[PDB]
Amino acid sequence: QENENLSKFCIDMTAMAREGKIDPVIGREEEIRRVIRILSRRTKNNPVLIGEPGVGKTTIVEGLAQRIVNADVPDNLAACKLLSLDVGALVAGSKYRGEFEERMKGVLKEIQESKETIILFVDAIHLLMGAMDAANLLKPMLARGQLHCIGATTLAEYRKYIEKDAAFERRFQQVLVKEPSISETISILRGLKEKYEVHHGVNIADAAIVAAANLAARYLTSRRLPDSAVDLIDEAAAAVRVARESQPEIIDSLERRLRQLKIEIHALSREKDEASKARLAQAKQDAQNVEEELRPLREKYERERQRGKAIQEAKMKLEALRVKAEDASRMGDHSRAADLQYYAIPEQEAIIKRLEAEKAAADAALNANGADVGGSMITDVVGPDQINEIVARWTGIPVTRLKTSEKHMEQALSKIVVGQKEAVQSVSNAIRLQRSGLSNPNQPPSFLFCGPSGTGKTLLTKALAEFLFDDPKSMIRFDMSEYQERHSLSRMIGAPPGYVGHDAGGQLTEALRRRPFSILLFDAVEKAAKEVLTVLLQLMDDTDGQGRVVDAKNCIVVMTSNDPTTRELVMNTLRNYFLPEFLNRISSVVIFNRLTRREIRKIVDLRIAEIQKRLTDNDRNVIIKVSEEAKDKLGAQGYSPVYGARPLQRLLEKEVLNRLAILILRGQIREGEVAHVELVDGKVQVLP
Amino acid sequence: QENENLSKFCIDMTAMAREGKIDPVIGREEEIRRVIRILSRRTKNNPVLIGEPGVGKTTIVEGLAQRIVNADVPDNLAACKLLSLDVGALVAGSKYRGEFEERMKGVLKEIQESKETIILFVDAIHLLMGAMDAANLLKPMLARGQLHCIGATTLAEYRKYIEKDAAFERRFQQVLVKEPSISETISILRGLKEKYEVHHGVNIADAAIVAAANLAARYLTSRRLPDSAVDLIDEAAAAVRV
Amino acid sequence: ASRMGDHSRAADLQYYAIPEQEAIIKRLEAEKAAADAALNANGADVGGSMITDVVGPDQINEIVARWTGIPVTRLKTSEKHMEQALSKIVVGQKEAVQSVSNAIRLQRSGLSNPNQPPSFLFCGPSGTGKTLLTKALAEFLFDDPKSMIRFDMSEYQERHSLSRMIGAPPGYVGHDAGGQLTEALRRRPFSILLFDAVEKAAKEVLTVLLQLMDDTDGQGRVVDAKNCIVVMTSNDPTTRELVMNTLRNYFLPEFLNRISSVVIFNRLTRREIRKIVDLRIAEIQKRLTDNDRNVIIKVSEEAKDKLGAQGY
Ligand SMILES: Nc1ncnc2c1ncn2[C@@H]1O[C@H](COP(=O)(O)OP(=O)(O)O)[C@@H](O)[C@H]1O
Ligand SMILES: Nc1ncnc2c1ncn2[C@@H]1O[C@H](COP(=O)(O)OP(=O)(O)O)[C@@H](O)[C@H]1O
Ligand SMILES: Nc1ncnc2c1ncn2[C@@H]1O[C@H](COP(=O)(O)OP(=O)(O)O)[C@@H](O)[C@H]1O
Ligand SMILES: Nc1ncnc2c1ncn2[C@@H]1O[C@H](COP(=O)(O)OP(=O)(O)O)[C@@H](O)[C@H]1O
Repeated sequence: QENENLSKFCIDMTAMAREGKIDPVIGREEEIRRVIRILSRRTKNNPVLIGEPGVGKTTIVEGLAQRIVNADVPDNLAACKLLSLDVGALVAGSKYRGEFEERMKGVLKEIQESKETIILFVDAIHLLMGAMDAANLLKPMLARGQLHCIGATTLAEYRKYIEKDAAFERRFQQVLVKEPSISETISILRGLKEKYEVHHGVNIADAAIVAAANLAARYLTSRRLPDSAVDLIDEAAAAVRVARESQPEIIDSLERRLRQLKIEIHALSREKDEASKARLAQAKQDAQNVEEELRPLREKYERERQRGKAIQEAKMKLEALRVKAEDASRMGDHSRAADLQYYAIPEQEAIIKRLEAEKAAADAALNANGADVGGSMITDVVGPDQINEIVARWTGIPVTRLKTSEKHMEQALSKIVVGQKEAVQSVSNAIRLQRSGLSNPNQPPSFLFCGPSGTGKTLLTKALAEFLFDDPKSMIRFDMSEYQERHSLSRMIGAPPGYVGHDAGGQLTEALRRRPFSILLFDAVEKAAKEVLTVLLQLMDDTDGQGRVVDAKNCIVVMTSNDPTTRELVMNTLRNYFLPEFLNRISSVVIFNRLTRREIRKIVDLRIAEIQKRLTDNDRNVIIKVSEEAKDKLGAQGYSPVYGARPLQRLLEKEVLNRLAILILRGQIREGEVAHVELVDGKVQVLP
Repeated sequence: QENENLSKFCIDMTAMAREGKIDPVIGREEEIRRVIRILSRRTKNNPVLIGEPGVGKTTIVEGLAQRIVNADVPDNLAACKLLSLDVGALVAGSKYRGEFEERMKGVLKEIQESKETIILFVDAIHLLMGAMDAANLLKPMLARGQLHCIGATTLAEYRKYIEKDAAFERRFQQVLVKEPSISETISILRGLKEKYEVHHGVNIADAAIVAAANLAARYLTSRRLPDSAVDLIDEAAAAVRV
Repeated sequence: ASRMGDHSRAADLQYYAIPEQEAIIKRLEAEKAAADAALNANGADVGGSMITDVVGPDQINEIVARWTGIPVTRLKTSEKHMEQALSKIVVGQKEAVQSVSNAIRLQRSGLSNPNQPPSFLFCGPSGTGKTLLTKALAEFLFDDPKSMIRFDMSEYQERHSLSRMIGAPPGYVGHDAGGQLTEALRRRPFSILLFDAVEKAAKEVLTVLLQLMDDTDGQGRVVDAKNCIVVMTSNDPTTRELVMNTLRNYFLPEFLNRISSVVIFNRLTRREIRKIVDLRIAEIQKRLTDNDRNVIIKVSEEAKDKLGAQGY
């Protein structure tokens, strides 16, 4: 009937469903079959697909309505119309008081009168009320009008605006969908590689995608897997188009000098002082040979390029095949079903002919490609490597860990963190239990990092954060004495049993998920009212079928506390603090070392080799030299058990550095002059 | 074909590109090359250039087609037409209910029917949905009409109106282009010193620009560095003429 | 000629074409001798110049000098040290100015440039100079005095009103709620930052201060940044230790070390107060000498001794 407020403000997700524009969502059979039976309840009969942006909670309804027009839907409301009310178009609606609800009330009778057997997907459903956007119109219409709809927005906004009254939850039961794994994406990414390779015109052999979605495993969870794998893979298909088709520069820059000198012979045939004749012969015959050489490739390669446009069309040809039979039987009108399909699908097989030649043609221009220094013609063959650069270019340092594990941690952790001989070892020895798969228990890799009040407890947390996962933003650093006792300790909210992040603010509750592959740390052992201390226990070592609740977390955890003798002292002074059960249920409790000479001396090398980086990374190049005589003033002042080793940096500035750049601005040490610093009384410089 | 709804409301950038009126964009090879590959995606295939006012994010669309009309572009949609849709040009003459969308409705089929391989960089693209300027016509168009466009508005206008729903992000991924520094300006003012010495009739030895772009370093970073510096330098080359 | 593929006029036009370039050097030989020799002829008596086509480091300087600020003072400084100005303008805080001077030269010089900006815990008596040192240096570490956004932390005392001030959330920058910080991170690039009441921190802004001072989109679809110099304020090392431990009742011990040097302000004495008495009459002569009339002002110590003690 009328489709106006439908059509101009919402799009039918059954249009591309009967048609086939929308990419065929393959798996997800868990949520698809359910929402059918949810939308068929008496109570809680409007499913809400709450989840992250990319999990497929629009793809869910995209594959939901797909198989509704084709085959599978109960003859109770089968092969009907589902329209996606995209409210982003009503967000920016006309101007005055309301002027959105009056346009909304138009959608209402449209759906109430024009064939009531109609479903509605709605994107970012919370905004219709919570926002100015008011959706007060549900109360009779969800009862009297009996509309059928599916929401799609993160439950974080379900916890905000979808629980206002009884009509809110009693009419919408929430359908949880959170994240597919590296093996769940690849499985669902197997079926949608069909649609995403053709819009680009590329053929990947196998290993770009496994390199892709498993690189999308740990890094671009910032924009997590199911829409970052397809974002990433679009670029890997989009990488080669500008590569194979751009007629490689090895050819294109070669011909600009040729036409420079060759076409010059044309007009140079006019009578001038005949110092021109020599340039004719020199530009005729030196440019005549090079003519013969570029003539084969720029055609026979562009003949391979000719097959490329021919095959992309040769494939997009087959697109019309599947859309025909689906509608041939959709209405049950086989008057055109059989007669149209018989002719030839082997347009598929009428095209290998182009492939037989081109296959020998991709690498034979490479076969011909070698005469001098080594240029590379990238053709359509994007591979395990071809994806690695996109990670390398966009996300982080170039391919170092990508190609390391594809085709041991101790030496790296210790050439960066010099102390704690067995501690790094014990951490490494306990970390290989979890990430390898040897034994996977309920608890994450828990550590009670206890040591002297400073010099390395959180420091070992940084060195492994780069190597148990990658990012340094995956550490939320805190001190337990920021929220000393019960009240301010109850302010920090990590994971309440029923609600996660409802009302009160914590850097933990949803920040559990803000850093998935991450470390966690809190530094003040003595600040615990022994209830947060225990809800820690039931979250480390210890969900909705229809219970209507959610909670989870998994990462690595290292608890911090500001020759086993003093251990038992701590163990029993931690008996004066903790429960005996607690001290065994985390892990082998691990201990940090004190400050000595040999460890302090190499960190002096680590702060002058660092001060050389911030010297070498800028413009000027000034060479730095320091002997033991100046070193022994700060070396003893450096290891400071009463405060820590952070005073190394403070008095490095207050003693070392401020007497350094002064001589650059005074004129004693220039950029080519060497700076020596000796200590007799006040550690002054010299240049002997 | 017909150029009315195009020409009287928008300017085809790629005109001067063939000619050389548009000043040659020098560096920025990072942002120029990508939007090609962005506009070639399946998902997030319409670049939105969020950045600061003057640093050079229309040169980017100017140097894109430049090295496209001269030499370099894959044979997939090469040396085609990009037009600068100035929505300020749709403001005049539109008074009644709409009177803008009907002038939009003219731009739509003009680009969908007359040689579909056509891109449009659009200035302050946020205004077409954010502003009574409405670009609600996307929903069939970015899907059925499959247009090729590049937005330009400071991320303040992306954070306002370019995040309404998924079609905003799933079709527009934002291309950050922020600011070429004093040695990047000298680098970007290196390549654009050719064009700016003749319109004024001046010969600078070296030290006007390094003193200027490094004096606009700290003071006229107010409005921005490379376009208060290339403004400033137009004052210093225009200084001598009088 | 090659833009389509028809080279019917490509070469024929270019062959005899290019020599115009070399036709303009003949003219140049003369004109070069003509630009500054007309300058050579200009001198017989006093008072006059020739300005020719030669726009230069100076020729731009006036545009800076005329347009942007006071005339050419800092432009020609480096062309052919901070204490005397800072101290002849801000008379107290002997080592504080120095310690500020000693810690500021780490960043803007390039000797060592860490993730954190030149952070300062500007702490001193609750008044008489806390924000005062901030103005004199802002004019010399960068240029504008509008590059100072002043606020008070007890204007937004505790958590809720503290959550109103939005400085830099992890994903969105300045999206919905109003704060004088989020995009004001970018409003003042060459700038100072300061807030005076540390104790109004619920220890979440304090650490997102820390995690933003001490620490963006490849494909993550997110943005955040800020960088300037920062000076943090709090309303014979004895009482220092008191602070360092009374700051334990407030801050985290880690926090008190991640700011490079904690720096201290001095009290009010006679010699520091008496030169500021001279600095308010040397200004009152400026606002006397800057207008039309000329009235000379003289006051003895006896009148000064009423307000001198009432002054500090
Ligand atoms: N069953 C499925 N089969 C194939 N692809 C799927 C499936 N479910 C989800 N997807 C993927 O989800 C992506 C789109 O995510 P989207 O629908 O925007 O998520 P959401 O609706 O949660 O924001 C597509 O790139 C598609 O590859
Ligand atoms: N193993 C180590 N190697 C080098 N430097 C260290 C080491 N442990 C601590 N530091 C120094 O300690 C400072 C930070 O103190 P930290 O050890 O992080 O205290 P906490 O771990 O209690 O937060 C850093 O500046 C760093 O130079
Ligand atoms: N890659 C580049 N090539 C040439 N000029 C540039 C480049 N980047 C910045 N510029 C400078 O920025 C100036 C104007 O920037 P424009 O491109 O008009 O920016 P916006 O629209 O952000 O205001 C140009 O005149 C040029 O002087
Ligand atoms: N070293 C100084 N030199 C000059 N004036 C000073 C100095 N210290 C304090 N003052 C005086 O302090 C007043 C400003 O107080 P201020 O210290 O800025 O308060 P707050 O730091 O709480 O903002 C000015 O009127 C000025 O006369």
